[PDB]
Amino acid sequence: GGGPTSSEQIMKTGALLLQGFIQDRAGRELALDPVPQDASTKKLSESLKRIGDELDSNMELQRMIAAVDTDSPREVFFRVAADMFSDGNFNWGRVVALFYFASKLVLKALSTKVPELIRTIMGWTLDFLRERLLGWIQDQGGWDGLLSYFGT
Amino acid sequence: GGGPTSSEQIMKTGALLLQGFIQDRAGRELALDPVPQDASTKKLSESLKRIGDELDSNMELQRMIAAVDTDSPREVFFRVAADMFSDGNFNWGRVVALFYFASKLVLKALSTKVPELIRTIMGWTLDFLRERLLGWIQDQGGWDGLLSYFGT
Amino acid sequence: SESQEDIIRNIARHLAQVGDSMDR
Amino acid sequence: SESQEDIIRNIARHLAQVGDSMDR
Repeated sequence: GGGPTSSEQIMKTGALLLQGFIQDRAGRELALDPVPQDASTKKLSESLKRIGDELDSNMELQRMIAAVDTDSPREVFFRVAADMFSDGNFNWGRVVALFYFASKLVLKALSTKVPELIRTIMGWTLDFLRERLLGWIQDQGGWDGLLSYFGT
Repeated sequence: GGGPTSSEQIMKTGALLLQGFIQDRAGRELALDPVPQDASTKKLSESLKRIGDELDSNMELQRMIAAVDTDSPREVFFRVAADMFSDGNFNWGRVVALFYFASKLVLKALSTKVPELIRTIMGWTLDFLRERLLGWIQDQGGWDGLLSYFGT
Repeated sequence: SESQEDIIRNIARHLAQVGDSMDR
Repeated sequence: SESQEDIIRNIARHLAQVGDSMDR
């Protein structure tokens, strides 16, 4: 047992809202199993989503966020988190802003991962092509033969 | 020097088409620097794109592709590649299909990476929240306080 | 596993078939 | 580096400011 004021309920609900929120923004195929939740928690998810949408239309923020280097993203996360709350104040807007920042690190890490995956997979593909297909492709007179094949 | 039939031109153009093609499909924020190319190579890119689009509307294929497990994606790539060309035949359509398969492994790897990133970043965020913000959140009577804050 | 081997052969045959058909 | 430290403080102050303003 334990009401909304218990540390357990706070961590539990906190996990749900944050995951709901990050998954939501990271969807904008291969999608994610949405986070099942109650009526009040949906109402909260809904509102977080709106605040996040409004943050996305803040061009200053998006500029600086894209500007920052996420080679060591954990360092960045903790440095920003600490700086945000260092003046000893707390309010709901900063908590929301923190959640927003977390979702942006996800996207940012994802962005650096994409060209890595591509290069790796291209490596396999071009290795296969060179050792198995090159002979046949030369027989066509190179990729100019694919032009003919498409009609162009 | 070396015309379209040279192994050098075949590997070089091959790299360009494949990268162009994979990047194209992986875009459907944080986008990718497009691959600069000549008129003939653009014509080729254009056509590959169309064939890929037509492959995406092949529900059989998409079903099986999503069905396959990419724990060891290199193994999968080479097993499929070998099987596709094992009857000793070659044509342009299989080469296109191979490229298509490569782009799908990219998306598939990306999909498994997303929930990993999210969990990691949520770990940092919930660690910060529990040690730095929990006290204040309890003072609000838990997340029910965020409801009040949003007006609900 | 043994069924994954089946799904893989499947994907291959299908890709090969789609590629043979991209002609006409 | 030294400029990245600046971008990070910046992001923080901005996030804190946006959060202070989400009230009214």
